[PDB]
Amino acid sequence: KKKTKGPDAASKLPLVTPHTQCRLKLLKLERIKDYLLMEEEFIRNQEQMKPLEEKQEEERSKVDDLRGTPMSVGTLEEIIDDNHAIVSTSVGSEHYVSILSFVDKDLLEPGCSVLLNHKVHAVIGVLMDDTDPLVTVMKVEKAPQETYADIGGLDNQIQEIKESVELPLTHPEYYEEMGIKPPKGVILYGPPGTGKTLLAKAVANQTSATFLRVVGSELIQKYLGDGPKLVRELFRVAEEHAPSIVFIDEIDAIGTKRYDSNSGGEREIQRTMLELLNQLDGFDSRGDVKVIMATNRIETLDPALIRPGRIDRKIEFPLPDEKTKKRIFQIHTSRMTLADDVTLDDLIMAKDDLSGADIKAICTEAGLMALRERRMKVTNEDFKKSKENVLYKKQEGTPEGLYL
Amino acid sequence: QPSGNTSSSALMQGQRAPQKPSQNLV
Amino acid sequence: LDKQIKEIKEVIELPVKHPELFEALGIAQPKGVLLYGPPGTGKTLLARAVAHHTDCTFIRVSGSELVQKFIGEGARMVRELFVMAREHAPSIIFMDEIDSIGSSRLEGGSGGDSEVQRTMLELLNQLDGFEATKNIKVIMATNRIDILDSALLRPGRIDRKIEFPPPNEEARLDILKIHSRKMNLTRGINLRKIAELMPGASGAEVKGVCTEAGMYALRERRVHVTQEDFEMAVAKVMQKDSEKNMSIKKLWK
Amino acid sequence: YDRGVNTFSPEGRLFQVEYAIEAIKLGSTAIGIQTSEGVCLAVEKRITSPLMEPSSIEKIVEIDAHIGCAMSGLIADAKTLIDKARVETQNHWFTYNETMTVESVTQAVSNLALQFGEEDSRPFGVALLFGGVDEKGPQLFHMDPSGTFVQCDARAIGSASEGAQSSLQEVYHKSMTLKEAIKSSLIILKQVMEEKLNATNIELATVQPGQNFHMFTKEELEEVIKDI
Amino acid sequence: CGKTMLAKAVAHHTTAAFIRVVGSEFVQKYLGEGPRMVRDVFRLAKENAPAIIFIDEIDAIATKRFDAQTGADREVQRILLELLNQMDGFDQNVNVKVIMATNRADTLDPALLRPGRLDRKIEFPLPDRRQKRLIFSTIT
Amino acid sequence: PIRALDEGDIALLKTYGQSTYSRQIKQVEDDIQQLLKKINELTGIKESDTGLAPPALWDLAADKQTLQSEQPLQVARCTKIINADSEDPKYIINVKQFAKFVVDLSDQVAPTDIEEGMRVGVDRNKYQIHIPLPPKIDPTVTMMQVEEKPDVTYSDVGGCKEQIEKLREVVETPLLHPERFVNLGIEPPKGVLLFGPPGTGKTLCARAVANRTDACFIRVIGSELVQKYVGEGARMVRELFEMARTKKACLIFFDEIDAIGGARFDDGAGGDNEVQRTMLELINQLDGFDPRGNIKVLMATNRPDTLDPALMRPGRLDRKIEFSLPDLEGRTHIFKIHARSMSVERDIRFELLARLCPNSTGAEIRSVCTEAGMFAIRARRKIATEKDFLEAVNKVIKSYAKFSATPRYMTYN
Amino acid sequence: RYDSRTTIFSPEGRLYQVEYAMEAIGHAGTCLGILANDGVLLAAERRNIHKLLDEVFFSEKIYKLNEDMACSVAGITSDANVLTNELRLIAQRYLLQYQEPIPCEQLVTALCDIKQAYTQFGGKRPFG
Amino acid sequence: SYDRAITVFSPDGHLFQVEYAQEAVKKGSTAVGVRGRDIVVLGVEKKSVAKLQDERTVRKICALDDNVCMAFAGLTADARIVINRARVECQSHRLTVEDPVTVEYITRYIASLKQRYTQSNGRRPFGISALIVGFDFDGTPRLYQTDPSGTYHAWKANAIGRGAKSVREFLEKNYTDEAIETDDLTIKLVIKALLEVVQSGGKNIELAVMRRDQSLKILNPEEIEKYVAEIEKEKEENE
Ligand SMILES: Nc1ncnc2c1ncn2[C@@H]1O[C@H](COP(=O)(O)OP(=O)(O)OP(=O)(O)O)[C@@H](O)[C@H]1O
Ligand SMILES: Nc1ncnc2c1ncn2[C@@H]1O[C@H](COP(=O)(O)OP(=O)(O)OP(=O)(O)O)[C@@H](O)[C@H]1O
Ligand SMILES: Nc1ncnc2c1ncn2[C@@H]1O[C@H](COP(=O)(O)OP(=O)(O)O)[C@@H](O)[C@H]1O
Ligand SMILES: Nc1ncnc2c1ncn2[C@@H]1O[C@H](COP(=O)(O)OP(=O)(O)O)[C@@H](O)[C@H]1O
Ligand SMILES: [Mg+2]
Ligand SMILES: [Mg+2]
Ligand SMILES: [Mg+2]
Ligand SMILES: [Mg+2]
Repeated sequence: KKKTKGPDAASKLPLVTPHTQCRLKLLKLERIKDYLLMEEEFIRNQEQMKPLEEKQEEERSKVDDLRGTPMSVGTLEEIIDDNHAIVSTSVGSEHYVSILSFVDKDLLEPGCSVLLNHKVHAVIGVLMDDTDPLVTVMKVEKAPQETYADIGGLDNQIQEIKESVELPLTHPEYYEEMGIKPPKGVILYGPPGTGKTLLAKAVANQTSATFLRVVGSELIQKYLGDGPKLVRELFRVAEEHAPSIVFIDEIDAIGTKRYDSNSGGEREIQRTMLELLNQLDGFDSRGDVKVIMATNRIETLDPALIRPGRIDRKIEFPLPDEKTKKRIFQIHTSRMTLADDVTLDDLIMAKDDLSGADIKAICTEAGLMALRERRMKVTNEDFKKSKENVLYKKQEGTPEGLYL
Repeated sequence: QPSGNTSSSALMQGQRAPQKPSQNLV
Repeated sequence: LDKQIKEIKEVIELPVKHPELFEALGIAQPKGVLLYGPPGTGKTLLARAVAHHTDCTFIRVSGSELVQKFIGEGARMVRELFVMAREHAPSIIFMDEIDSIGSSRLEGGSGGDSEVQRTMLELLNQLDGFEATKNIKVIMATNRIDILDSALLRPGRIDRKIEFPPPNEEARLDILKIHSRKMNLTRGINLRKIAELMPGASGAEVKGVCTEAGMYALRERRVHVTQEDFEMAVAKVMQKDSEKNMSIKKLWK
Repeated sequence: YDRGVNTFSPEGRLFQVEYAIEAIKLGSTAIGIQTSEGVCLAVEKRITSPLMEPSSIEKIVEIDAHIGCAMSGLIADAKTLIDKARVETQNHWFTYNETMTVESVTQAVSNLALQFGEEDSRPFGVALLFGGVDEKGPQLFHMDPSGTFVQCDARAIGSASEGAQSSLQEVYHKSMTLKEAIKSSLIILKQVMEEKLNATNIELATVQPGQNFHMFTKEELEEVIKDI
Repeated sequence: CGKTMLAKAVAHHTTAAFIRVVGSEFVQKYLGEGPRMVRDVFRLAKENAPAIIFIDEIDAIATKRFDAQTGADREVQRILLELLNQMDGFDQNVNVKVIMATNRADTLDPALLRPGRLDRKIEFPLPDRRQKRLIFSTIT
Repeated sequence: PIRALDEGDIALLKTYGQSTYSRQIKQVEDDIQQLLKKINELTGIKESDTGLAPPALWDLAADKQTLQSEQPLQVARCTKIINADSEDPKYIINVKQFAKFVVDLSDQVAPTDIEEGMRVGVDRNKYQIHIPLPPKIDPTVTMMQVEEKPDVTYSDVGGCKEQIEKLREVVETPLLHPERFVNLGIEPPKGVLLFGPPGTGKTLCARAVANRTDACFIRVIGSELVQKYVGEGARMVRELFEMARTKKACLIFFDEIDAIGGARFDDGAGGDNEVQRTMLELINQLDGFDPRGNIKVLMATNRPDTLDPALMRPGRLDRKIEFSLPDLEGRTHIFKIHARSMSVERDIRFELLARLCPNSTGAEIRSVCTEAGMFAIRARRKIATEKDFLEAVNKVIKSYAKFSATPRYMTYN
Repeated sequence: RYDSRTTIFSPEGRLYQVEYAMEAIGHAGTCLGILANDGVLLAAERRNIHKLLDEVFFSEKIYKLNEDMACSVAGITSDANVLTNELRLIAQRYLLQYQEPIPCEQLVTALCDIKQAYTQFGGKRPFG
Repeated sequence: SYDRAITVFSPDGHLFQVEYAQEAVKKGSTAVGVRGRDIVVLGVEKKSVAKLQDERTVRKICALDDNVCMAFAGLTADARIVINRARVECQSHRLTVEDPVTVEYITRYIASLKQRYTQSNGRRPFGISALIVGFDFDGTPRLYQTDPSGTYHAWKANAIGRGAKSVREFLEKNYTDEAIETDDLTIKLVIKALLEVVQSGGKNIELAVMRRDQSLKILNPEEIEKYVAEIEKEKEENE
């Protein structure tokens, strides 16, 4: 058994389905609160009514004192003889130390961290795990709030990514019968402000495996040897755990064309990119890990990151068409109080170039302009002012109709 | 080809110091 | 600049004082402002005056402080700045001359640049990324808006973009009145006439007119200010030149 | 550095004609067979839209009453070759009051072809199959953009050229009859196609010594197909 | 025509702290160095008493006239922006001064030349008869 | 113009239509999250990760000898010797991190079996020599080598006949039938570089030769060599070669030489130059004197034009094999390989598919196969058919980076 | 790029030299015209006024071309002179042909054909 | 990349300049045309008048002769040049041979003219696509459609311009195998085909018809709305 599911999800309960000032929600959150208070009371009584204790077996303190109080951590490198291994400290100073008993001489292996004494400097224990606080921090444990209900309609893309990352888990009977390996790599590309990170959030919200999230220009350190090692440890911790998934965002900071030039720092960038490229698909194995990689311009990527076998599915997010604008407007104004006058038809049809974030900004600007004159309900002229007065930076082309 | 380039850095190894031994041998 | 100060106040101070108001009406709080215009029109006055009446913790990453020597640390400075802004809960971050970073993303190879782009992508992620921030505001200032990268101008990161136009007649007269307070003006000087003698004035040069008239008074060992001094200051501050060649002009009909 | 038709290579290989040679690769297949009784010729139509008019797009054109041509490659250049062929044939008949052999017609066409840079423009980008009946009997020739003559007993051009070449090599023999050759060619065309063969994707042509006319088959292809 | 001598004459009789810095000193090899030294010299002058800063030549970094499309042009433009920011920016400093000397100044960037930043503009024309008479008598 | 919201208006705005259960809601979520914080703090962790053995193993040895083991022994730091004075009892030693000291032997050790140039244990105080140690075996190099057999056979590579023949000639034949070369009078090469476009099929061939190798195989990480401290990369390089020489018939495999180095440039002050040293330590160790023997090295890369020309010297790298896109029989054979493990309609011909993917490598064909399977999954079917592959081809090969899709072959008929 | 001679097309772009020509005429002189019953009027702005110019010209921006038509102009003088002379030549040729004034419409098409011909053949700039 | 010249072959054998001029047509206003048992009708849209200038000099449909019609897309000046040349050619043919010009002959001539600006350098290809409609061969109608490359085809229902693909999609299902009589029904088909105007101004449609017999006929803005009303009346029969 590996570290197992190691699931990452708070996700207490979302049922606020009334979504208004109804009694059902009040009674439901009452049930939630009283269960939480009940569990708290149980743990208080669990910790308060413990009467049994000796817990030293008249020798545990003996072992504790035999080993030094401020034990230090070192790196074993060889074991020439029984009871006379050879270790080293941080500064690279080796020492022909001894090995004492009360240390299971089974799990020690060259390259493993061990616990050492001060005054005599012998081996007295083995440190079980060593993960720096740059990889454990990357992990997520509280799921973000959104879900598929909020997406404005992307049926093709949603179905695609679901066949990629979700379906092989819940119902893995078909793929064996057909004899196929499910795809492992996905690219999300397109113009800015369209929804590339929404699918990341929505997938992370509802899943069962570990989720790891990394942003692009963070795999970089200045000591010439930390980048690739950090990448290696990242994939190691992902694979020792559950069927996790990794989300690398804003890649183009890492991978770009691998050309030859002068400066040494850029050589370091290329070295790190190339190490990741090996890690993803190199020699023997890969493991049960999926990778999602998101960017807003794709042509400037190294041809060795995009070839199939490493990234199997590519998904383009295009600008919304007139069918989708109505859905977006219906979602972002659902919890808004609103007047009988307005019709979203004019706003959606008058313009032909805008995206999801733009619609959200139009909604909030119009609502605020309605507030400006001491009202709550929103009218049509407010939406008109919101659309036209701001939310539009411009561009020019094809002058004066050369074509007719 | 003008230069606006940058570079990484290696560490400073010299850090160790001697300490008084405290062996107890009769 | 009345309209500008009203809208600025609205984006900056209202959502901090009254969040429940935005809980009602069912919308989400704006978080982005950008200021633009020709040089010397008052972009930094608003930043300072906001700092004076803020009632919040005013950070100040400005110019090109964030471009460092070694690779990588220039990025992590941004991350540490934002976490420091999270330690003290309500805060405003004021960039400046931002087109030093994130002018536009260029190609790869032995041309353009990479490191500044890594830093800019870090900043970009930091304010509309996977994790949502709250009670943190930003302000940016620049000339030449048209060259800025298009990944920052989207309404996710920046919400209201405000232009500072050169003053018209009324604004020129009013600025003249502000900047001639402590002076000692004789009598019978019609500041409207002097205001109309400066078409298209930048705005920062009304101070120039006032100081120059002052120095004319000082050189002669006097405390008056008369109108001739103002007129001569007007002539001295306004200066241009043209193509005396007369052939460059004539080739266009 | 092959951006010029007028330039050699460090190994001596012209790098402009080769590109036109491979430009035929994405035309449409066409098969031709020579037999003692006559010459047979078949093509694929590759219709684009059901709203097209089927007769507007063609692959076989009769230069004269005793000669025919099949075409693959670019569309526009085929016209410029074909009209020259017709004009030359009529001029020779007017001067000598007889009909020339197909070989001389191929000679005149190729003589036009090899002037892409000889005179004082890009080379033509088409491949042609000539089939006819001269005084020596049935004759078939193949013509490529380099301007090279060749006589072939059976040949396929266009895409899937090598795909059908191997299959065609194994069944041909000299002691052959026209009726059996038509069926064999249709079988080959069925195998190489990606659409289910019917009577609206092919068009045949046969020429015989005593039956020099009737260089088509029209709507009796249904009974030619059904017996496969 | 004799402007560096006038800078020297100011240096002689002054009671404040004087700094002279050649303009092309700001160009460097590594990234981000030039702006750092600009920041550092202004910090030095600020820390001390009322000070004076003299910049030898500026024809190198004095105009945009265009946008920077290649690399290493943006470095120059960034140096200019840092100078502008440092001289009249958020953090005002008092009891400091700046002296600038170049050749003809038609091509300068108008970001510098707006008052409040470079108030006085001064000409040093060629000598005429009276000037030549004075120079000759003084030198002889 | 406009006006600013006053206190009274703010007060009334939070007043109309409030509903009768507004704050009565929110206070709930408030204390919910607070008690969440509390309940998670009240939970921490447990370890039980010290490796202590069952008490029976401890025995009473804890008092008897473990207590009698701290004080009797000493640390005895370990170093090397460089220049042994002979008949002159003074020795010279270097800690490789400290300086060099002149030292001597201890009382009990004979002065004979102290051959110069080997690791020794040293007292902390007097720096005397006490015991010899065997030469270091590097901890990372031990698991550097594969010691495993990937299950990929020569039978699973289609469309690369000549390259397989040449690779076999370089690697296998001199290790099994070493008589033809001496019979005719030639010498076997000792180095092969592999190059081609990405995806062509190199690392697969490398994995294939590691199956029927019947000899030591060593996988090498290109990015592991570079290090943070000075003077480490070269050290590991030499340990690699010495340990290889220890045993007989071991193969070496490298990947992305362009990671380690393929150019040399001036300046690079500070950090960069270190890697330079590293690559040099390889080159002079790759050749010189004393023919290395039945030790073969493989180099593989995708970016050959950025390599240091010093590598292409005759004697260091002898043969260069090019991998090219498969022409026609390569495509039919690759389809036949990847589609013999899935349920398909038995009467489908693959040459037709081989036509419709002109410029493609093995990766694209494998992805086409799996894609056809997925389109079979979408509708409820058990066996994939013709139309599946015909649609998958349009999905993959052509669809990416299309041009003039609507005009199509209007002019090319 | 695609900013050489006018012959080449851009992959998605239009002709660019033509775009530059369109933009260039932006900063020329100012002229305008208004219809009216029983009449029409043309207004022109004079640029680059100085006292030492002799001002002997009958007009600078307006030329009575044929007999009953006047045209303004903006751009480069060198092309303007050529175009005006060519117009007068065309109109006179037509009047010779048909002993009848030109019908105020066809000569415009003729000159426009002359202009567009320059954008078809290589080696010459478009008129501005 | 490997383009920038009109006489070079890309590694895989394309003429990238011709392909680049191919897409230049789609920047123009759409236009369609169909033939019938008695009537041939072609329609244009996207007039989008600027309401401040005359509209009698902005013609988009022109008659090459008394009994043939042509429409175009793409840019303008090249269209005018081709129009003038075609008129001269057809009149000259009628002079040299007394028979009228068949609809096929003039189309082939236009194809040749557009063909001969491709081989040499220093000549920019034309950027238009034409629709030719006639009936002159013994009272029988036909239409043809040409390409900037220089190849012509015979159709029965075509559509060109910015967004012709959707009009296609509509046409291949809504055009009926029923040999369409009752010319008003053909005009209804044309109106419903142009119904997919991107904005549907109602008064941005223009038609031209030719009934085997007479010269050109132009509709006027009073029957267009009665046809619109009849379309709404038929459409209200959903239940
Ligand atoms: N289809 C949609 N349905 C709902 N909201 C949408 C949709 N498309 C976009 N949005 C809105 O867009 C925002 C999500 O950001 P998005 O994922 O588009 O950023 P991005 O593509 O990563 O951009 P950037 O290049 O700035 O990183 C949210 O405000 C979300 O409400
Ligand atoms: N001729 C072939 N026969 C079978 N499979 C092939 C062939 N060519 C490529 N492949 C497939 O290519 C995939 C990966 O190939 P490989 O790992 O050798 O690529 P590579 O050229 O080493 O790439 P890179 O240089 O980017 O590491 C495997 O799935 C393999 O099946
Ligand atoms: N509208 C204004 N009212 C008052 N002072 C102004 C105004 N515009 C400019 N100034 C003067 O300009 C100087 C600052 O200009 P600034 O805002 O720094 O321009 P920028 O910030 O674009 O560089 C201040 O001294 C201020 O007195
Ligand atoms: N009025 C003057 N009196 C004395 N010397 C002068 C005068 N004007 C110019 N010079 C001489 O000319 C030289 C120019 O001085 P400097 O200021 O260095 O030149 P620049 O003006 O080019 O910097 C000085 O060395 C000085 O000797
Ligand atoms: Mg994003
Ligand atoms: Mg400013
Ligand atoms: Mg000087
Ligand atoms: Mg590989």
